[PDB]
Amino acid sequence: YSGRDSLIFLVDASKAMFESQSEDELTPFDMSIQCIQSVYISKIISSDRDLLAVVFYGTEKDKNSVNFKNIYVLQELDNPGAKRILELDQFKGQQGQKRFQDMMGHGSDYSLSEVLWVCANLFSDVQFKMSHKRIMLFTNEDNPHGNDSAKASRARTKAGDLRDTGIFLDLMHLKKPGGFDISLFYRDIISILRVHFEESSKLEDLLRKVRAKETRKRALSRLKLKLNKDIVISVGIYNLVQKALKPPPIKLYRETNEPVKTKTRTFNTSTGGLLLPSDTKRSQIYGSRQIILEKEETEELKRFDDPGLMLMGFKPLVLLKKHHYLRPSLFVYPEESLVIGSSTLFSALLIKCLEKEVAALCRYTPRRNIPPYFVALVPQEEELDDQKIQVTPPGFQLVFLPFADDKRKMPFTEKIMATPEQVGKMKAIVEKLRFTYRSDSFENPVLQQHFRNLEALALDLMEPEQAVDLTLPKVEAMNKRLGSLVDEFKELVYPPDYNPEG
Amino acid sequence: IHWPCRLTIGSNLSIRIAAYKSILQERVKKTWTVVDAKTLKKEDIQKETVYCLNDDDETEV
Amino acid sequence: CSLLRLQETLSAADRCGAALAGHQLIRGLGQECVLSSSPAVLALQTSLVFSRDFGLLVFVRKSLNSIEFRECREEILKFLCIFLEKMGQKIAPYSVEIKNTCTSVYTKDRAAK
DNA sequence: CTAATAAACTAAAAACTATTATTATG
DNA sequence: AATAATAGTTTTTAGTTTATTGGG
Repeated sequence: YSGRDSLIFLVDASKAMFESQSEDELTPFDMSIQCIQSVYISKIISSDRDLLAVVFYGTEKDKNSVNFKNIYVLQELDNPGAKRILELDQFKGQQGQKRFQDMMGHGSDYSLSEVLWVCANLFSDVQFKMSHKRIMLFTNEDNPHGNDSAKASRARTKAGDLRDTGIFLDLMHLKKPGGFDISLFYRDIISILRVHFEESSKLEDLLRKVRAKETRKRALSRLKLKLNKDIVISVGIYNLVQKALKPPPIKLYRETNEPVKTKTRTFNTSTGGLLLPSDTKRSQIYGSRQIILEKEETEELKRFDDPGLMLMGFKPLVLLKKHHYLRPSLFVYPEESLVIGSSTLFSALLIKCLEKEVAALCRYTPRRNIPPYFVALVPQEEELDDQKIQVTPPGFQLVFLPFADDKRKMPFTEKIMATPEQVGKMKAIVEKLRFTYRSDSFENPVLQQHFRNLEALALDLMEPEQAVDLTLPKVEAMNKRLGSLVDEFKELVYPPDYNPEG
Repeated sequence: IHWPCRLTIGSNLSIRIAAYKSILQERVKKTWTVVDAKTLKKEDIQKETVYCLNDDDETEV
Repeated sequence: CSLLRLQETLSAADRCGAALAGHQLIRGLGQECVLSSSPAVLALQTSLVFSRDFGLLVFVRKSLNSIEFRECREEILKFLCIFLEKMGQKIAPYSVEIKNTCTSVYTKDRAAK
């Protein structure tokens, strides 16, 4: 396990946040408003476990423990609930910022030392293992505290000490008809050119709601590969891919929203009283006899080998069939806790099986109560991207092998050739329809619709966000890039009067 | 059992198919029927699910 | 007395469901644990009546899986267990009433937790 | 002259951190 | 007067429910 992420949000309450070079573009206040709403939704979808806070300065009315004037905190470090979303959407919109100005202050002097103090205290209040210290300001001018040299000096001293304590502040470029220049009051008070007249600080992705979910460095299972009977290797087995789905129905009372205790009970038909575990026998009536058995030996038949791996041998990869595929491939990483020195061994065996292209066929048992299956181990090497960041981890891609009874029969099919002109026709078709693959561009539109529906009903929207069905081809460009190829291939193969159906 | 269907090519081509599952992990044909231990009968084994509020002495729902 | 005034302060502080409430409640519970553990016979009866009142109060009021009530409830349970270690049969009036109170403690949210 | 079959549906068991009584010493 | 199993969180998951075809 590793610590959490602390995301600190802090916007100015002044006229600069409420104004634009073109008021059609949403003012810095409201722009920060959709940013925080979007990141809240993204965190809810992805990492709805860390803590998020909202605080203001510049507002002439303040509310904080330190009683720093013009420093008003709104929400403590909190997981974003629908309450926070709705209480921030009221001020969302150019009309909402007027409501803000009315019921909330806007425009007054303040010191960066004050906000640094209050945010340091708020971070001091948390009681969780922590890894990320992220503070995201919201302002469209660097000078206002460089104007007061003493204020600038004490603010930068406080910020430097905080970043020594790991408190990591990120600058947000914000639109300003006068500019939001850097290297004037910035690049010397932020830990990490253009006057940043625009507001480009990856705000596009901050508005890009993410429909993703993954756990925080969670170990799946660590096993110990016995070589023959005594020499054992500690291995970490993990996945870079794992099926995701909508959260299961969280049962709750229709009159209290309280999860009703769902307790099941088998009971005697003779009496109605509860059936003890002794009262129940396992039965499978084969033929005319009812074979009576129990659970312990049932799982002792389900289980056959210890949690671990039993090596079978080495074999060139050519000895596997492409249609042979039992269950989706996993990754294996060296583990140096139960068996130390297996990293040198892992590197040696990795290189050696790379040389001879010999896969490691192995009898594999993940845990108890599970049969030992047979798995193919292929060296999955480290692949470095442009920035030399490993996009493919070094280790073994573990591939799983079915059994004889685990393969259904295929009725004999005719292999009737096609003329080379037809082959070239579809070659042209596919070359027109050619593109690259990337799994981050593919999703389940049903799942995306589920997510958007759940949000918009929790967001109380009049209409759900519409999932994009990327699992359907674009018929316009389709027929554009086919043209006469389709019916040409038809007349080459199919009779014009005979459709493939009927 | 095959999959009698039609693969479709965009909006101007479609051909019928008879799909087959070559690799298909075999399952258990019969589950362990929970019979009685006194009469060896599922019929003596009757079960129910009781939705009752987890508080207030398990208020029935 | 001191037992009564702490009973009132903890009867107040649980007005809000929050971490500070649980902190104060469990701190006062520890204070009374080390206080009334002293062998008394005059403050013992005062402790008896305040314990009855506030045990009913926490059973019907804390009564929640929220840790600001759960930790205080379990501290109360530990303190009363170590208290029955030394009280004799003085529970004779409290016997059946607290038996019912405790089994209802279980059948309520404590079953859920 | 009725019939498998994934699929979504539960359970359901196991691995994943993760503190926390516990002698040994006095 | 100290250390050491140790239950409390996620993660699939094998049976279960729907029905939908495929016969009969």
